[PDB]
Parts: sequence; C-alpha cells; structure tokens
Amino acid sequence: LALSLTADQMVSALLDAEPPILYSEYDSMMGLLTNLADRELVHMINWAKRVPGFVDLTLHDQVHLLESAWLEILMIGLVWRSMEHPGKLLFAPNLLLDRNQGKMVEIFDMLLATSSRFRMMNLQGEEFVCLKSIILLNSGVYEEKDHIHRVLDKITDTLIHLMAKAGLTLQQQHQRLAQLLLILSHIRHMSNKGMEHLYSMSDLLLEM
Amino acid sequence: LALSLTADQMVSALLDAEPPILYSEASMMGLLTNLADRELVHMINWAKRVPGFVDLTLHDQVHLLESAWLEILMIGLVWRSMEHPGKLLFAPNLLLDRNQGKEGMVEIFDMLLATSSRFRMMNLQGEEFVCLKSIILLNSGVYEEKDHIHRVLDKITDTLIHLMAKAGLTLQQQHQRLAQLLLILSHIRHMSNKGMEHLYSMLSDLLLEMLD
Ligand SMILES: C[C@H]1CCN(CCOc2ccc([C@@H]3c4ccc(O)cc4CC[C@@H]3c3ccccc3)cc2)C1
Ligand SMILES: C[C@H]1CCN(CCOc2ccc([C@@H]3c4ccc(O)cc4CC[C@@H]3c3ccccc3)cc2)C1
Repeated sequence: LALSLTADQMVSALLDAEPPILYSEYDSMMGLLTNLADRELVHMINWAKRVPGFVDLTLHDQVHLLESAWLEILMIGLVWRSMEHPGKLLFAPNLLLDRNQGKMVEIFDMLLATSSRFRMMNLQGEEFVCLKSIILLNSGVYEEKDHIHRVLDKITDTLIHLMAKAGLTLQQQHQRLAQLLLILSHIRHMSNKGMEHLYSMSDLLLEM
Repeated sequence: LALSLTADQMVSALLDAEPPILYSEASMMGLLTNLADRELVHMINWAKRVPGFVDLTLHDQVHLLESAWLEILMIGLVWRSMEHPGKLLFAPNLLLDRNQGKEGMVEIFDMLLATSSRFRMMNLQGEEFVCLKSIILLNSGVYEEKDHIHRVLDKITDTLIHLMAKAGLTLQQQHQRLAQLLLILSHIRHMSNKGMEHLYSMLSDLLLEMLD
C-alpha cells in the first residue's frame, strides 16, 4: 500500500525517517571510525524499515538489500554532511578529518571529490534522501523483484517532482536526474574499493 | 564542435561508430584474453568517434579508457548476449553457459547473465545501448576539461530522452526509464570492479600508442 504515496508524502516520509548524526567516543583512528560505523549501522536498519515499500519485502530480501547497500549508505551519508566543509570529511561533529590525516587517501580523495560534486550541484536534502533510498533498493537487486522496481519508479517520480517544484525546466529535470544517478555509480565504486581495503585486515541484520 | 549536434544525428554517429563483432581465436582464460585484447583495439577507434572525446586532451582520453575499458567490454558482451538466455556470447564461435564458467569466475558470470536478463526484460534498444556505452566512457573516469565532459553527458541524456519520447513513452515513463537505464550502469561498475579484482589475482602503453 506504500505505492499509493503522493510525491510530497514520499518526501515527508523520507525526511522523518532520517537517522541521527552520531558522535565519536570522547576521551587508533580506524577504531574510532569502526565504532562509529557500528553504531551507525543500528539506526540505518530502523531507517530502512521506514523506507516506503521496504518492509513489504520478505525478511531475507531485506537482508540481501542491506548487505549490498550498507557501505554505500554510510558513504553517501558521510559525503552529504561533509558538503559544507570543503577539503574535509565530517565523520562526526567531533571527528572532522582532513586530507593529510587520511594517511586511505585513495578512498578519501574519492569521498572528498564526491562531496565537492554534491556541492557544485547544490544538492538539496530532499534529493539526498531519495538517492539514499535508491541505493538501498538497487545495489542488491542483481513478484519481489518487480515490486522493488515499482518502488524505485516511485522514487524517480518523486525526484522529478522535487525538481519541477524547484522551477527547473523539463530538460534540466532529466539532466539533473541523470547527473545524480551517475554519481551513484561512483559511490558503488567507492564502496568496493572501500570493501577490499576493508578486508586488508553478515547476519546481525536479521537479528536487527 | 561535436556539441552542435541534433539528437538524431547523434544516434546516427554512434551507430556507425559501432565496433565489429570479433571471433574467438585456463584454456579459456587464454581464449577470452586474446579476444578481449583484440576487442580492445577497436574500442580505441570507437572511442575517438564518440562525440566530444577527441576534443579532450590526450592525457584525459587515456584516463577515461583506463577507467572504463572493462565496463565497455562487459556491457557489449551483455548486449550481444541478450537474445541468448542463460548464456554468454563472447563470440559467435564462443557461446558459454555458466557450467563452463567453473575459478572465482562463475559469480561474475551470473552477474553478467542477470544484466543480460535485465536488458531483455527492459527490452533495451540499440539506439539506447550505444548511448549508455558513451555515458560509461565519459563518466567512469570523470574523477575547462571537466565541464566540457558534463556538457556532452547532458547532450547524451537529451538523446536518450529524445529516443523514448519518439517511441511513445509518456513524460513520466520517460524519466522512469532513463533512471532504470542509468542505475544499471552502477551494476556494471560493480561487475568491472569485481572483474579487476579477479584479473589481478591471476594497458596505458597500448592506449597511448593506439591513440596515434
Ligand atoms: C558493517 C560493519 C562490520 C564491522 N564494521 C567494519 C568497519 O566498517 C566501516 C565502514 C566505514 C568506515 C569509514 C566510514 C565510517 C563512518 C562513516 O559514517 C562513513 C565511513 C566511510 C567509509 C570509511 C572507510 C572507507 C574505506 C575503508 C575503511 C573505512 C569504517 C569502518 C562495520
Ligand atoms: C587491459 C588488457 C590487457 C590485459 N588484458 C587482460 C584481459 O582482460 C580481460 C577482460 C575481459 C575478460 C572477459 C571478457 C572477454 C571478452 C569480452 O568481450 C568481454 C569480457 C567481459 C569480462 C570477462 C572477464 C573479466 C574478468 C575476469 C573474468 C572474465 C577477460 C580478460 C586486457
């Protein structure tokens, strides 16, 4: 029944679905980020459940979707809040790191670049939550399958609706749509590069 | 001077630019490498006939091909594999199913097969296909020169939209399908990444000499 949402209801539903911005433990850099990510993962699951259409999926469908998307969700979230701090990544309000402290400057330079990209594009928060939802439903998808594609189509409708209300021309609307979606493919890329470094060292999702 | 180009002529240019289909020559990893290596040459010549590409500095052209070359091979493979369900047409004389796919390679195979199915379900057209392939070339390595590329990318999106509108898809159906196509590109990024991993655990000089 979640496919009956109007575009504005979809946005409002996504905005209040938003997870908090966590802080880093006050009182060895990888640990701080690992600790942060672990705590971040917990609200991400309660977030995903509030994504329209998500809970309709069988629970092992939900688990496959989250296992594929989670690092991308983390990455776009980080990049999102890092937007208004050029040359730096805001992992937490008390943990704002620069280029030099990165040394993973391979992945960080990528993360910074994406942040610059969102900034030049002047990405709005309303567009942001759509993109994050898109990532959840799309990264893992390669009755159940088509429902997902129907949900994805609704988010597309919503994104366009946002751009029309913003006063962008029809041409500008599908161009901006194209630009944002291509950016997702470089978030996929980052996740992957992030993943293999992440094993230069899967089931709590059902439990959660 | 390639941006001064109507959507129809744009599709024309890309279509005629299409590379030929090549024939097949760890028996198999030696077969796919020879084929891919041969396929790689025609890709350079294809890339140069892609609108906006030769206006780029040579250093950037190499960089784009370095980032994208595997993605190009994969989507092309996926493309000609459409009408052959459950199989991969690496070549007219080399048609494989996933059984023959079996080290580390069956997972990549299955990914390529799903992509092929998705194109089949969506019923991807040739006009659209060549548009996507261009987007990959210019998008994959995108991270005066770095906005020219974004103009071309916008021009190709117009072209895609142009095609869906002519087809009779409504404005809503148009942007829905545009999105459906571009999201598939992120799967192809993923396949390429896992592909690079799988190849290291077993190009520039060519690209530079190749782009004589
Ligand atoms: C999925 C859980 C399994 C146990 N945990 C492993 C650590 O997971 C991460 C994921 C991301 C990071 C870094 C980070 C942390 C918080 C955040 O909001 C965003 C990011 C962006 C990725 C970043 C990173 C990138 C590449 C290698 C390591 C860490 C660190 C650890 C997380
Ligand atoms: C950069 C060039 C110089 C070194 N060469 C290494 C060979 O790279 C490849 C690329 C693709 C493949 C397989 C293939 C062959 C032909 C084709 O038209 C498409 C593809 C898609 C990928 C496929 C592959 C890629 C990676 C691991 C296993 C299989 C195999 C070897 C390529």
